[PDB]
Amino acid sequence: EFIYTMKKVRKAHGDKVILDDVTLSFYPGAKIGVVGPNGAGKSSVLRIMAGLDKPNNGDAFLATGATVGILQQEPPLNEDKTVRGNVEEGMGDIKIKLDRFNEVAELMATDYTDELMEEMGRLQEELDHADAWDLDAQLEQAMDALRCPPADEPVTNLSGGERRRVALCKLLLSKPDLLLLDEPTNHLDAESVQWLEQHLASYPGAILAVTHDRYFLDNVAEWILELDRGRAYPYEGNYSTYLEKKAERLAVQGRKDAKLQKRLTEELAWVRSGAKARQAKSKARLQRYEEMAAEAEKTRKLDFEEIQIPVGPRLGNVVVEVDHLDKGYDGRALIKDLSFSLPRNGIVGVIGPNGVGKTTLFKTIVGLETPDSGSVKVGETVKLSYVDQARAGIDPRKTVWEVVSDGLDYIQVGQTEVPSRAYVSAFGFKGPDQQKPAGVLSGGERNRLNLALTLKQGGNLILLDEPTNDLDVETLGSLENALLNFPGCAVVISHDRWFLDRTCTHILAWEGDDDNEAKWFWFEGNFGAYEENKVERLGVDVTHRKLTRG
Amino acid sequence: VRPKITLACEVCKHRNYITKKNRRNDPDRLELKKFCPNCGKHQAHRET
RNA sequence: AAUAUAUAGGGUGCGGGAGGGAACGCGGGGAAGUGAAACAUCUCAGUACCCGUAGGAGGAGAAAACAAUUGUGAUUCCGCA
RNA sequence: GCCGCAGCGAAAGCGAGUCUGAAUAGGGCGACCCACACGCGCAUACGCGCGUGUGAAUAGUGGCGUGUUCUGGACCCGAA
RNA sequence: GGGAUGAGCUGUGGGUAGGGGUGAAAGGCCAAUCAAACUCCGUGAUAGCUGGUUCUCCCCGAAAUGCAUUUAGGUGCAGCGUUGCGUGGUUCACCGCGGAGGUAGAGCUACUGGAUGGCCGAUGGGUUACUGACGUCAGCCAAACUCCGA
RNA sequence: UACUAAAAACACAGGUCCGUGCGAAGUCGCAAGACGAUGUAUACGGACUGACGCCUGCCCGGUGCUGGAAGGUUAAGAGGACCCGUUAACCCGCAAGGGUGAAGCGGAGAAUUUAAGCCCCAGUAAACGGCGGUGGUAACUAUAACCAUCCUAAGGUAGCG
RNA sequence: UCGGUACGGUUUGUGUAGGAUAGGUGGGAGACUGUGAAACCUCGACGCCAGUUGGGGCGGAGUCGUUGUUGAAAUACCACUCUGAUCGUAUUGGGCAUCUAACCUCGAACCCUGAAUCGGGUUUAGGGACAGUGCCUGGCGGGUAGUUUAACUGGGGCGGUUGCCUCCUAAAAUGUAACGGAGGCGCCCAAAGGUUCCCUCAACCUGGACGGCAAUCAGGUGGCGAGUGUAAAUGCACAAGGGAGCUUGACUGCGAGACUUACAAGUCAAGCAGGGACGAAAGUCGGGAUUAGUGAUCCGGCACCCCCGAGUGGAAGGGGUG
RNA sequence: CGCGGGGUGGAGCAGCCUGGUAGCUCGUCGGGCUCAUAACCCGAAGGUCGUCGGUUCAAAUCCGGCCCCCGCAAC
RNA sequence: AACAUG
Ligand SMILES: Nc1ncnc2c1ncn2[C@@H]1O[C@H](COP(=O)(O)OP(=O)(O)NP(=O)(O)O)[C@@H](O)[C@H]1O
Ligand SMILES: Nc1ncnc2c1ncn2[C@@H]1O[C@H](COP(=O)(O)OP(=O)(O)NP(=O)(O)O)[C@@H](O)[C@H]1O
Ligand SMILES: [Mg+2]
Ligand SMILES: [Mg+2]
Ligand SMILES: [Mg+2]
Ligand SMILES: [Mg+2]
Ligand SMILES: [Mg+2]
Ligand SMILES: [Mg+2]
Ligand SMILES: [Mg+2]
Ligand SMILES: [Mg+2]
Ligand SMILES: [Mg+2]
Ligand SMILES: [Mg+2]
Ligand SMILES: [Mg+2]
Ligand SMILES: [Mg+2]
Ligand SMILES: [Mg+2]
Ligand SMILES: [Mg+2]
Ligand SMILES: [Mg+2]
Ligand SMILES: [Mg+2]
Ligand SMILES: [Mg+2]
Ligand SMILES: [Mg+2]
Ligand SMILES: [Mg+2]
Ligand SMILES: [Mg+2]
Ligand SMILES: [Mg+2]
Ligand SMILES: [Mg+2]
Ligand SMILES: [Mg+2]
Ligand SMILES: [Mg+2]
Ligand SMILES: [Mg+2]
Ligand SMILES: [Mg+2]
Ligand SMILES: [Mg+2]
Ligand SMILES: [Mg+2]
Ligand SMILES: [Mg+2]
Ligand SMILES: [Mg+2]
Ligand SMILES: [Mg+2]
Ligand SMILES: [Mg+2]
Ligand SMILES: [Mg+2]
Ligand SMILES: [Mg+2]
Ligand SMILES: [Mg+2]
Ligand SMILES: [Mg+2]
Ligand SMILES: [Mg+2]
Ligand SMILES: [Mg+2]
Ligand SMILES: [Mg+2]
Ligand SMILES: [Mg+2]
Ligand SMILES: [Mg+2]
Ligand SMILES: [Mg+2]
Ligand SMILES: [Mg+2]
Ligand SMILES: [Mg+2]
Ligand SMILES: [Mg+2]
Ligand SMILES: [Mg+2]
Ligand SMILES: [Mg+2]
Ligand SMILES: [Mg+2]
Ligand SMILES: [Mg+2]
Ligand SMILES: [Mg+2]
Ligand SMILES: [Mg+2]
Ligand SMILES: [Mg+2]
Ligand SMILES: [Mg+2]
Ligand SMILES: [Mg+2]
Ligand SMILES: [Mg+2]
Ligand SMILES: [Mg+2]
Ligand SMILES: [Mg+2]
Ligand SMILES: [Mg+2]
Ligand SMILES: [Mg+2]
Ligand SMILES: [Mg+2]
Ligand SMILES: [Zn+2]
Repeated sequence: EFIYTMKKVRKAHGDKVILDDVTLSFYPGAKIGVVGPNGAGKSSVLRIMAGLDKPNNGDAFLATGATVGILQQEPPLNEDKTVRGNVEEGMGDIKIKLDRFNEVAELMATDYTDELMEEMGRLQEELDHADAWDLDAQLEQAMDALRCPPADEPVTNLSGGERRRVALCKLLLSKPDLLLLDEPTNHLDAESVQWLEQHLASYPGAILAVTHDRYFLDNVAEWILELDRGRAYPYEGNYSTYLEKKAERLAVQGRKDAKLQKRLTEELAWVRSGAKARQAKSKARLQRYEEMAAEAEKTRKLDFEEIQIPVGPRLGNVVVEVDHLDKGYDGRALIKDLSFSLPRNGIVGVIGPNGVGKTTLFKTIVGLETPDSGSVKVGETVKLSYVDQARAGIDPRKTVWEVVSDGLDYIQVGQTEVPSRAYVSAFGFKGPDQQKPAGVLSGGERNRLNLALTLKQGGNLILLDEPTNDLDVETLGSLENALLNFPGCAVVISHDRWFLDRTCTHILAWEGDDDNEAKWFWFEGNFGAYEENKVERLGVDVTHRKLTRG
Repeated sequence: VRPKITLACEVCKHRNYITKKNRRNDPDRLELKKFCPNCGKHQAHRET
């Protein structure tokens, strides 16, 4: 009747609570959307529902025979293959018991003959449970819909941000009855989300997403679950209905607490100054100050320090010269015949779907690559700063402070001697929260940590690669209003189309079709011009794939 | 900041010892070799 | 009778009720001071006082009862427990 | 019928013992007589282990008196 | 002395009853009694408070302290009296002997704090009138100073 | 203020505010009833003020009263996931035992639905109530008509001392 | 008029290859002339491949069909039903509206009624399943009622103090009062605990790049003047103080004999065994150099022991140990 | 006597409680505009955060004890 | 539409 249900659930440290009194319940087919700020507990609720952790109070009770999947905020894999990335979970109770049916039928005669009736027929019983057991012709069904990489290559550095396309195929093949997909639209395309839109719509089974897109929240979701910092409140309706009734709620809450804060100060002097006023009653009126001042500090949350990018040396007049570069691999044809300068004091945007080669183009510039037939002039005044797409500089065992400081005391950032602990809290880690391991940090504080160890050089040429992931609108605005005030050459790879309309001066973009798949067009102007230049120069200016039989 | 934790054995899960640790110094659960009387020999003990 | 079936009401005739009493009984209402070394739960107490109402006595009563692998066989009252 | 007639234990219980304990380890509460002779693997000597009596002294319950006490007005007088 | 044809005075008969009446309002008045009348009953209310307690002799004889108290004028337990049964010099004094001390005293080139005259001389003051240390020979002081010590 | 207080105390005429559309409001009563009144907003009860003349300034934050479509929190009633006691049967073994358990009957019951009030938003001071500081500046001094500034719901106007 | 349940007919679904798998499972040569070429056409579903034989208003003749064979399967056709949609009956609940008949009337009229502003009855005029009342339930409530409101105090009131730890007062055992004189506490430590092995400090004189009155170096004199997680006192150089290795005794079952003490409590302990840590061993360890860092009883909560189980089996509850 | 606030650039003041950065309004010094001073506009200078130090990598802030300033205090 | 005075 209920797929999932919760008692008075309180997952917490006793010093710092992260969930508190989370009492709610879900139906079958309950398409849910989860919204909230960073630091609320949105991923520590989807972690209880998949059994990957246990609460410190209250029972979390899945239904009887409904299985649950999960896609965490960083997706793990195995280091074996790509078609291995459709057998580990997903088709895992059929594939592991598929070769054994072909192994039990090797025609032994001295070993056993009539014991093939209670084990080989028992394996014949479990193949009817899945209603299909050829498993081969219906596994290119699962990779010609995600547009997966070719299935015969391992997930080494060979895979970029289509690592997520594989982890959206281990999960969406198990078909769980409770589907906990936590931010599926990281690193995807202008059409990879557009595939996932039509797939999560007609989907028998419950869905909990912690997404930020607007097609899921306005048309697929039916319940919206706000996560306040520790609290949890359900609501009913799509996201257009949610924000209207959210607006009138924070209206009458905005002057609920104004006259509350006015009351505490009006009887602050009543309890501090002039304690001559009443004898032997004062221990009954003083407690009503404390009982409203201890609940005035459970919503006093307005301490949000700004993201600030430090400034180092004077940037000259030449930054990146690309001398007719070609780049590729054996048989592969990425970047071909590209020449562009890089404008001093200008945000540069990169446009392209997954699999064109955006993040290798920065690896040339720092030095992690070498061009095949071409050259890149660095210019003796720039200073690189490379934040990577895969966030590979995070060592998930040692604490936060040891990742960015390397155990030192002062680190060299802005041609000064900054005390390296003060450089940590500049990106939002106040004091005793240096001492917690980085592998368990939030999606905001793993993106407010990758900016720490990569902007540690004060460089006047910073190469932002997916900066708009897993961070809310209070920091996203505090980023884009902090890399406008930066004196030179921020270069950004992004997929948020409503981010490059804010902060762009130049666009490098892919425009390849069936004559050559490795063109790169350069543009002088913002994103609100390239979307109009494209329709007046080219002609390119759907038909959904099912992922299963039905 | 010094809560009182109880220590339970690994095999029989009985609760034999209560003690105090500091919670901002030691976030994870302690492990000690203490004497379980129901087993008759020293065993390992986590928290609850 | 209003108003038609008819009731309300009215005339006549036989019976009966009412008030009193010292305690005792049965049903119903029901305090406080006091004790708690203050006090509210609690006590004092279902007492004091009140209300209906009997009879020489009243109430109870002929198992929709008790007991425990045996068994007593309606109720009241005094002794133990 | 009450109190004596056997105690230990939270209790099942076991019983001159019982509870705690893994323990014929230690405790807690409770039982258990010499001044002999004889007897005694007898010991320098000294009575421990065990004997018939030489017949070590335990003992409670019920009346009526007195002192104090418990419940009732409770030694007597006294409020607003 | 004030009102004295008005919101006047008065006679006769009537009405309102106790946490209620009535009040041109003072907590005033309701049978000489009113911040809640009187009479009877619960009732021999209760009072850590006050006053009283009646014939005789013989023996022995206190305490006014400790600790706890919604307690300081009360009370529980101990201390100290008496008496019954047990124990028998165990108590007490003086003498000899074995022990712990840091009081009075005194001492401070033995310490921690003070503290007074010379020799001595850094920092401050006006190139040196003054500040004169830490040190150093004599004289001092101490409930929270003691190498000592009745 | 019968019995120490006759006044500056109360009352009064007039003034304003709030209640009340009629077996009204208020009041005595557990109720039926009664007064209000054999009255009907120019009437009737409540509040403060107290002839008459001139006047009755500023503040709606606090706390009352009045009116509010919402929004948050909220009682019973409804709702009865999940869990627990029992055992017809079915398991394994020592048939002194251990494990799963439909139906019926029971205990405990979370989600969800649900009102005034409270919060909140407006009006009201002839509602209860409140109505400030520091520093500088003018042809000797003295003093500030003017300025800077903080705090407030708003900073004491007319008249008097 | 808006929603839940129950039943029933219709309708719904498009990777690529094939005349869009007409969705799953189980069957099966059937449909009879309904050509599709009227319309909300193309079944009016999706309007993505632009089409899935049924509100069919030229018809009664010809029908996507069986035959064709690309693909896990194309193939007509009904029946059972999945995530949806859409109409129809039955039942129930919520909202507003209407009706009269339960209830309401101090609207009128006529009777009992001779004398009646009571009461009841009849007829009529209106209100109407609201009101009122009953049982449960929240709100409001000095409008009334029962009561509490500590003690010490050089008389009470305003201030201050109340337990625990150390010193002085305290009169050389112990103890000793005041609103006497000074100060601390309601912790902290997973090592700053246990053990085993080593080490001697602060100040100063002489000398030494930066380097100073004092940072580190080297040599002399230095018996305790430093240090002790915390306040003081008694200790501590033999170290209880500085450093390192391995570890959990920051134990379970007990404890003869004592100090203190009105009682309740508080404190110490050799040693016996189970099992460990350290150490070659002797042995040492039942937390911290010691003395503060806490709170009686009752009522409850949790984990274990399966002790009693209101006829019996269990269970509820009670009980023991933490 | 005792209680309880407060000290942030010449004057008035935010920043704290919820540790890393010192800021705003007038004024003061220099430029500009005007015939010239006001007004206005652009740029500056100015603080050991009252002082003596405790923890911390780091104290305007957390922490006490001292020094001034203010408020309130007797029957 | 701003413009105060020797
Ligand atoms: N290590 C590698 N060696 C060879 N080829 C590679 C490697 N990594 C990626 N590729 C190829 O390059 C393509 C794109 O490279 P990639 O590093 O993913 O940059 P990218 O396009 O920015 N990834 P993304 O940010 O998700 O779009 C992939 O589709 C592969 O074909
Ligand atoms: N194991 C943990 N221990 C302590 N804090 C944690 C732990 N896991 C997460 N947190 C923090 O608790 C909050 C829970 O957030 P989390 O569920 O981890 O992601 P989220 O921030 O709530 N959603 P998102 O911002 O998209 O990552 C964040 O502030 C985390 O940094
Ligand atoms: Mg997340
Ligand atoms: Mg990439
Ligand atoms: Mg550690
Ligand atoms: Mg009679
Ligand atoms: Mg009473
Ligand atoms: Mg009383
Ligand atoms: Mg009493
Ligand atoms: Mg008394
Ligand atoms: Mg009879
Ligand atoms: Mg024994
Ligand atoms: Mg007698
Ligand atoms: Mg006269
Ligand atoms: Mg006269
Ligand atoms: Mg006269
Ligand atoms: Mg009275
Ligand atoms: Mg009595
Ligand atoms: Mg008396
Ligand atoms: Mg004598
Ligand atoms: Mg006594
Ligand atoms: Mg005696
Ligand atoms: Mg002697
Ligand atoms: Mg002697
Ligand atoms: Mg001394
Ligand atoms: Mg002396
Ligand atoms: Mg001296
Ligand atoms: Mg001198
Ligand atoms: Mg002395
Ligand atoms: Mg008089
Ligand atoms: Mg008179
Ligand atoms: Mg007089
Ligand atoms: Mg009037
Ligand atoms: Mg009325
Ligand atoms: Mg009016
Ligand atoms: Mg008024
Ligand atoms: Mg007046
Ligand atoms: Mg007047
Ligand atoms: Mg208001
Ligand atoms: Mg209101
Ligand atoms: Mg004036
Ligand atoms: Mg009602
Ligand atoms: Mg009262
Ligand atoms: Mg009130
Ligand atoms: Mg007193
Ligand atoms: Mg006094
Ligand atoms: Mg002494
Ligand atoms: Mg002495
Ligand atoms: Mg150690
Ligand atoms: Mg040591
Ligand atoms: Mg302990
Ligand atoms: Mg003992
Ligand atoms: Mg020992
Ligand atoms: Mg041992
Ligand atoms: Mg060994
Ligand atoms: Mg200590
Ligand atoms: Mg009690
Ligand atoms: Mg039973
Ligand atoms: Mg139980
Ligand atoms: Mg025990
Ligand atoms: Mg100027
Ligand atoms: Mg002029
Ligand atoms: Zn164990």
